[PDB]
Amino acid sequence: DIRPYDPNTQRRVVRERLQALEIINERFARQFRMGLFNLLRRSPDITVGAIRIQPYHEFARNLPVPTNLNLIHLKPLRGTGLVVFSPSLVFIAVDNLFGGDGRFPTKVEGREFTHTEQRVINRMLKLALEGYSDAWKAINPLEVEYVRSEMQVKFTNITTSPNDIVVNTPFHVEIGNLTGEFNICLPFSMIEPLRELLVNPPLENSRHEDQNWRDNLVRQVQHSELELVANFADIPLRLSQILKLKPGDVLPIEKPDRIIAHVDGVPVLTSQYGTVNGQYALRVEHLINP
Amino acid sequence: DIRPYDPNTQRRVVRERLQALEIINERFARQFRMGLFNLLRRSPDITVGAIRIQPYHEFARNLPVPTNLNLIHLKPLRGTGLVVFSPSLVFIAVDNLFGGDGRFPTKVEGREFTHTEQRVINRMLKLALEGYSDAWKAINPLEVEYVRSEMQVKFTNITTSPNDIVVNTPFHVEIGNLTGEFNICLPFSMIEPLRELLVNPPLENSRHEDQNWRDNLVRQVQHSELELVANFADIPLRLSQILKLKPGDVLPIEKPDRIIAHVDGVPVLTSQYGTVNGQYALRVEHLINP
Amino acid sequence: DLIMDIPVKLTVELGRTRMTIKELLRLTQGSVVALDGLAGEPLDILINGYLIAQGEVVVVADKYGVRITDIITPSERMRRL
Amino acid sequence: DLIMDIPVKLTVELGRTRMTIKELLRLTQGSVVALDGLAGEPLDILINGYLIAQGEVVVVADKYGVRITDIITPSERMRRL
Amino acid sequence: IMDIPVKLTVELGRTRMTIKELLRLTQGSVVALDGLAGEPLDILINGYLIAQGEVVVVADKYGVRITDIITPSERMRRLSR
Amino acid sequence: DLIMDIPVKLTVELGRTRMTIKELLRLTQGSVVALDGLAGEPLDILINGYLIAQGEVVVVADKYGVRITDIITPSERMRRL
Amino acid sequence: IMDIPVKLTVELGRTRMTIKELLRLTQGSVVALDGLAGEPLDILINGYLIAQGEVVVVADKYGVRITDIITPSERMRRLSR
Amino acid sequence: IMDIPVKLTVELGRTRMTIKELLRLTQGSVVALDGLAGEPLDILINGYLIAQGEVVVVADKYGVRITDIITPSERMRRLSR
Amino acid sequence: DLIMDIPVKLTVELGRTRMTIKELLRLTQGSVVALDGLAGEPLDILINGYLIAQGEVVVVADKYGVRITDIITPSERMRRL
Repeated sequence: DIRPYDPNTQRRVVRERLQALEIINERFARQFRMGLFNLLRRSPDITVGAIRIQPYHEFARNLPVPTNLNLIHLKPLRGTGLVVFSPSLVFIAVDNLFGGDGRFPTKVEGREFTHTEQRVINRMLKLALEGYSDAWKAINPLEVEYVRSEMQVKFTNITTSPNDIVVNTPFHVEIGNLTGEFNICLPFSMIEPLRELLVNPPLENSRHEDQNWRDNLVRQVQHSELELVANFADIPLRLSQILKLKPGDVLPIEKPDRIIAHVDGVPVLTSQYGTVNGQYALRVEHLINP
Repeated sequence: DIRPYDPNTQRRVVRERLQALEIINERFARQFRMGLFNLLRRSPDITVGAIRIQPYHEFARNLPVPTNLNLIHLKPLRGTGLVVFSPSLVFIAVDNLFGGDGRFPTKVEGREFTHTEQRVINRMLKLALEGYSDAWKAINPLEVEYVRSEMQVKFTNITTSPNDIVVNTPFHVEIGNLTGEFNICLPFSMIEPLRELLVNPPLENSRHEDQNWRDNLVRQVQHSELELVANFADIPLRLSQILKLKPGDVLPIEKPDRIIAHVDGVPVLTSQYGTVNGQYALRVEHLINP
Repeated sequence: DLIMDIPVKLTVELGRTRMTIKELLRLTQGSVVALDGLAGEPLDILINGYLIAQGEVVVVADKYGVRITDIITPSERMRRL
Repeated sequence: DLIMDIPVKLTVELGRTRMTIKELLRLTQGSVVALDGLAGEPLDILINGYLIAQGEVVVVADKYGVRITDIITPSERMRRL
Repeated sequence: IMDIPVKLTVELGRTRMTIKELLRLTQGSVVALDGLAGEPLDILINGYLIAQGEVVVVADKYGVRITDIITPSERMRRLSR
Repeated sequence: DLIMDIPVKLTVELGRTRMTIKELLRLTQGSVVALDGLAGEPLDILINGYLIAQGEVVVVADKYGVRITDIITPSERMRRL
Repeated sequence: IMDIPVKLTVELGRTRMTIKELLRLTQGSVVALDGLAGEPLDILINGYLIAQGEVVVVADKYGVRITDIITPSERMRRLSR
Repeated sequence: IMDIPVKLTVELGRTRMTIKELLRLTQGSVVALDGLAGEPLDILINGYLIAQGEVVVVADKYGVRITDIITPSERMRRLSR
Repeated sequence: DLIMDIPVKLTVELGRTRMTIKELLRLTQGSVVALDGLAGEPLDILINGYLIAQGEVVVVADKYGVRITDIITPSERMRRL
């Protein structure tokens, strides 16, 4: 295991299992299936693949070129998500929409999406966004807003760095004999505030029950003692002075007008020092509060 | 019996016999039978199986997929219950309802319930909930409200943890030659407040008789003495000090302004200490009351 | 051997009394309840609820402290059993 | 001295973690927090909050217990502070 | 409100026993705790029990999924034992 | 050898106390909290959180300074452990 | 109103007898109680009788199903014997 | 507002260790830092950590692309370790 | 003297740069700044801001560390100021 570290070795091992994200994915898959039936007048089946928590560069490197990349806003979460519509999926959708029964072999040679193809993309993207919002509303209500569309992964740059860890969710859609894929790409920073909710789903009766749980939590943790350490003074010395140091030595010190009370190094309050009852006491002037 | 304990060994041995739950099950079975006769225009017979007090994960692991899982609210009890409608039962109900005489073999391959099938599910679920409320009203009146329906056990997660102990009640319904099953799943936490009532049914003349019993109970137990121990002071020492301790040693102690009066360790009141009649006495300032 | 430190909790009991639920619930503000311990009788000392000694409150330089009148014996423990 | 019949409190700790106020509050129903100790480590046998022994978990006729493997040495007492 | 860290601990069970068996302890000595196998372990904050939760192993690491927060009645029921 | 200079940070602690979250959040302006250190008891001196000495505040020509009452020992370190 | 624990006990029957047979007692000596076989056993709270109930065995454990709460007349009838 | 230069530095990680291994250090001695491989390195201004950012090599030169600016909570979390 | 159990802080600096307020403020999200040290140069091992060793970077079971190649000499200490 003794190997020289080198840059660009993004050995980012962040392993989790977002059961709530999986359940939202399944609900959105059903909503998208019914929406696709409504639009295409044909019944698809959507298979939700495994969630890939992978670096953004690795996710993008596997994306076929060209492809539909739709930037979306996950309000109020800070940041933007992506919807990936594959060329095969868009081809099949347009073929079904414009009179083609789809029996013809799918010929994807690689080309940009025309304005009519863009309108089709807009339509099923709107349906997907509505279905995803509906799926999420069960856990946390969010507002999804379309931003714009791109053909190249370089156009998007969804993360600050390509090595940023991102969540991808694939869906394989089958209609008759025609297969396609579409993906949902959300940066891990989107879900980091809600990581606790996404890991475990095991709550269904929680609207005021969450408030009751939180109130019980605070009122029960309010009976836990702490370790107040008040650093009276601070002298900088050298190790030679420490080694030669002997009892009876007086160490000069700047006069501490304010004593900082901290716990485990965490500053808690600012106070003045004094003596009462024969013991050292602190009269608090200001608690440490940003 | 000397074996190393390992996690996920949910050897939860909580054995009881809820006779009142059994009687409610029988009454609800009769009500559901008459309701099924009213709806299907055919006479079913419903057999109430043994009550399985089993872990939620074990209960769910035996549930066929897909199946109808109906979340219900047992107001005012905190938590939610479940009604399990089997695919065979729903198939038979729809077949009888929509022209099929049911003579055809039941072909359950595994598929989701359509909107019409959902409406049929809603109807017999409404009948079941009404019959269950009627059955329970004889013991405890409660309000049952439909929440939603699900196809997968992962959709529901009825308990906080899969190892949570839950109550299941199966019912085998036969109509002619067609057999089906449906289950009632209530978390043990739902019935824990009413465990005493559910264990034994042996009371029928109890509306004001219960109040009379409780009044007699309190007015009688009011003649029982207790063990008041007032901890005057509290000194922390070490075992070396205890071993070396000798008579005449004086132990420093913080001055107790308030003396706590407790029984079996359980604080009863806060008081001041003094002397009257030549005996130690306590003048009570506040009883221990949350 | 290795048990020389073993942080222990020593408590002293002020007194005990025989009293029932009626008067117990009928305690009010300022009400005084007496204890079986005579004034001046050295109080008991208990560790985890068991006899360890008998000690008396003494004035020690404005600091009240318990002075151990005697250490328990198995005989006295059986007598008070 | 053999003042030695005293009862004492014994506890077993599965694990410990340092974890702060905000994510305390963020902990909700069914929330799981990982412990610092690796699975399979001997647990800590405390006496009134004082450690003397280490040992793994075991079940003895559905009853919890620990198999102690190290009890006495203060040589590592300074690391665990 | 405050951003202080606290040392959480998880306690497997309790044990009330006199130091007879304590001095008789050795490697291999069987000890039984108050808690039977199956009940939630106790979540304590700076040594203050606040919760009960079930033990799980995740990524070969000990963890506890908090099942419920305790109530004063159950708390003191535990204490008075 | 080469470690003769090694800029070190020495801190002295005024006192410690046992106090909980309720009163902690209930601290207000001008409120006084006492510490376990008696007035006149020499304060502790710590380096990176470990014992290094005990020193007392002394008046040195209008300049208050800490005079080292004694240097720590492993024995006293174990005792205060 | 109060959450105090109490020691509830069940009494099989009474026996009024002089210490003749008491000193004559030995392993195998037959003793007869006041209560005949069949009547409810007595439910006492802290040694104070409150009710009567019939004895059952559940899970190879003794239990009593409380049949009725006593009245002062029946109480005093029992006492005057 | 001001046009002052500052010595910005990038820190790979932290290490809390006593001088045991320091005096035992030699060419080839293995040392482990607090930070695991992968997390952003720390951007400090005149020794004041203000940011976190990831390391790249550009034109055979070390560089850091700043990923984020730190927050007081994360700052204090890092400090209290 | 062997007062030597003291813990000390060890840091590793990947690189340094001198750069002013305007470029500071102009740095934005994802901005990358090149370091003065060329890639492959031994990093600086500091103790409380004091340099004694130089060494290259290495990863030891996903953990950061440095392979030290030069530690002790003050002969170049004049140039690095």
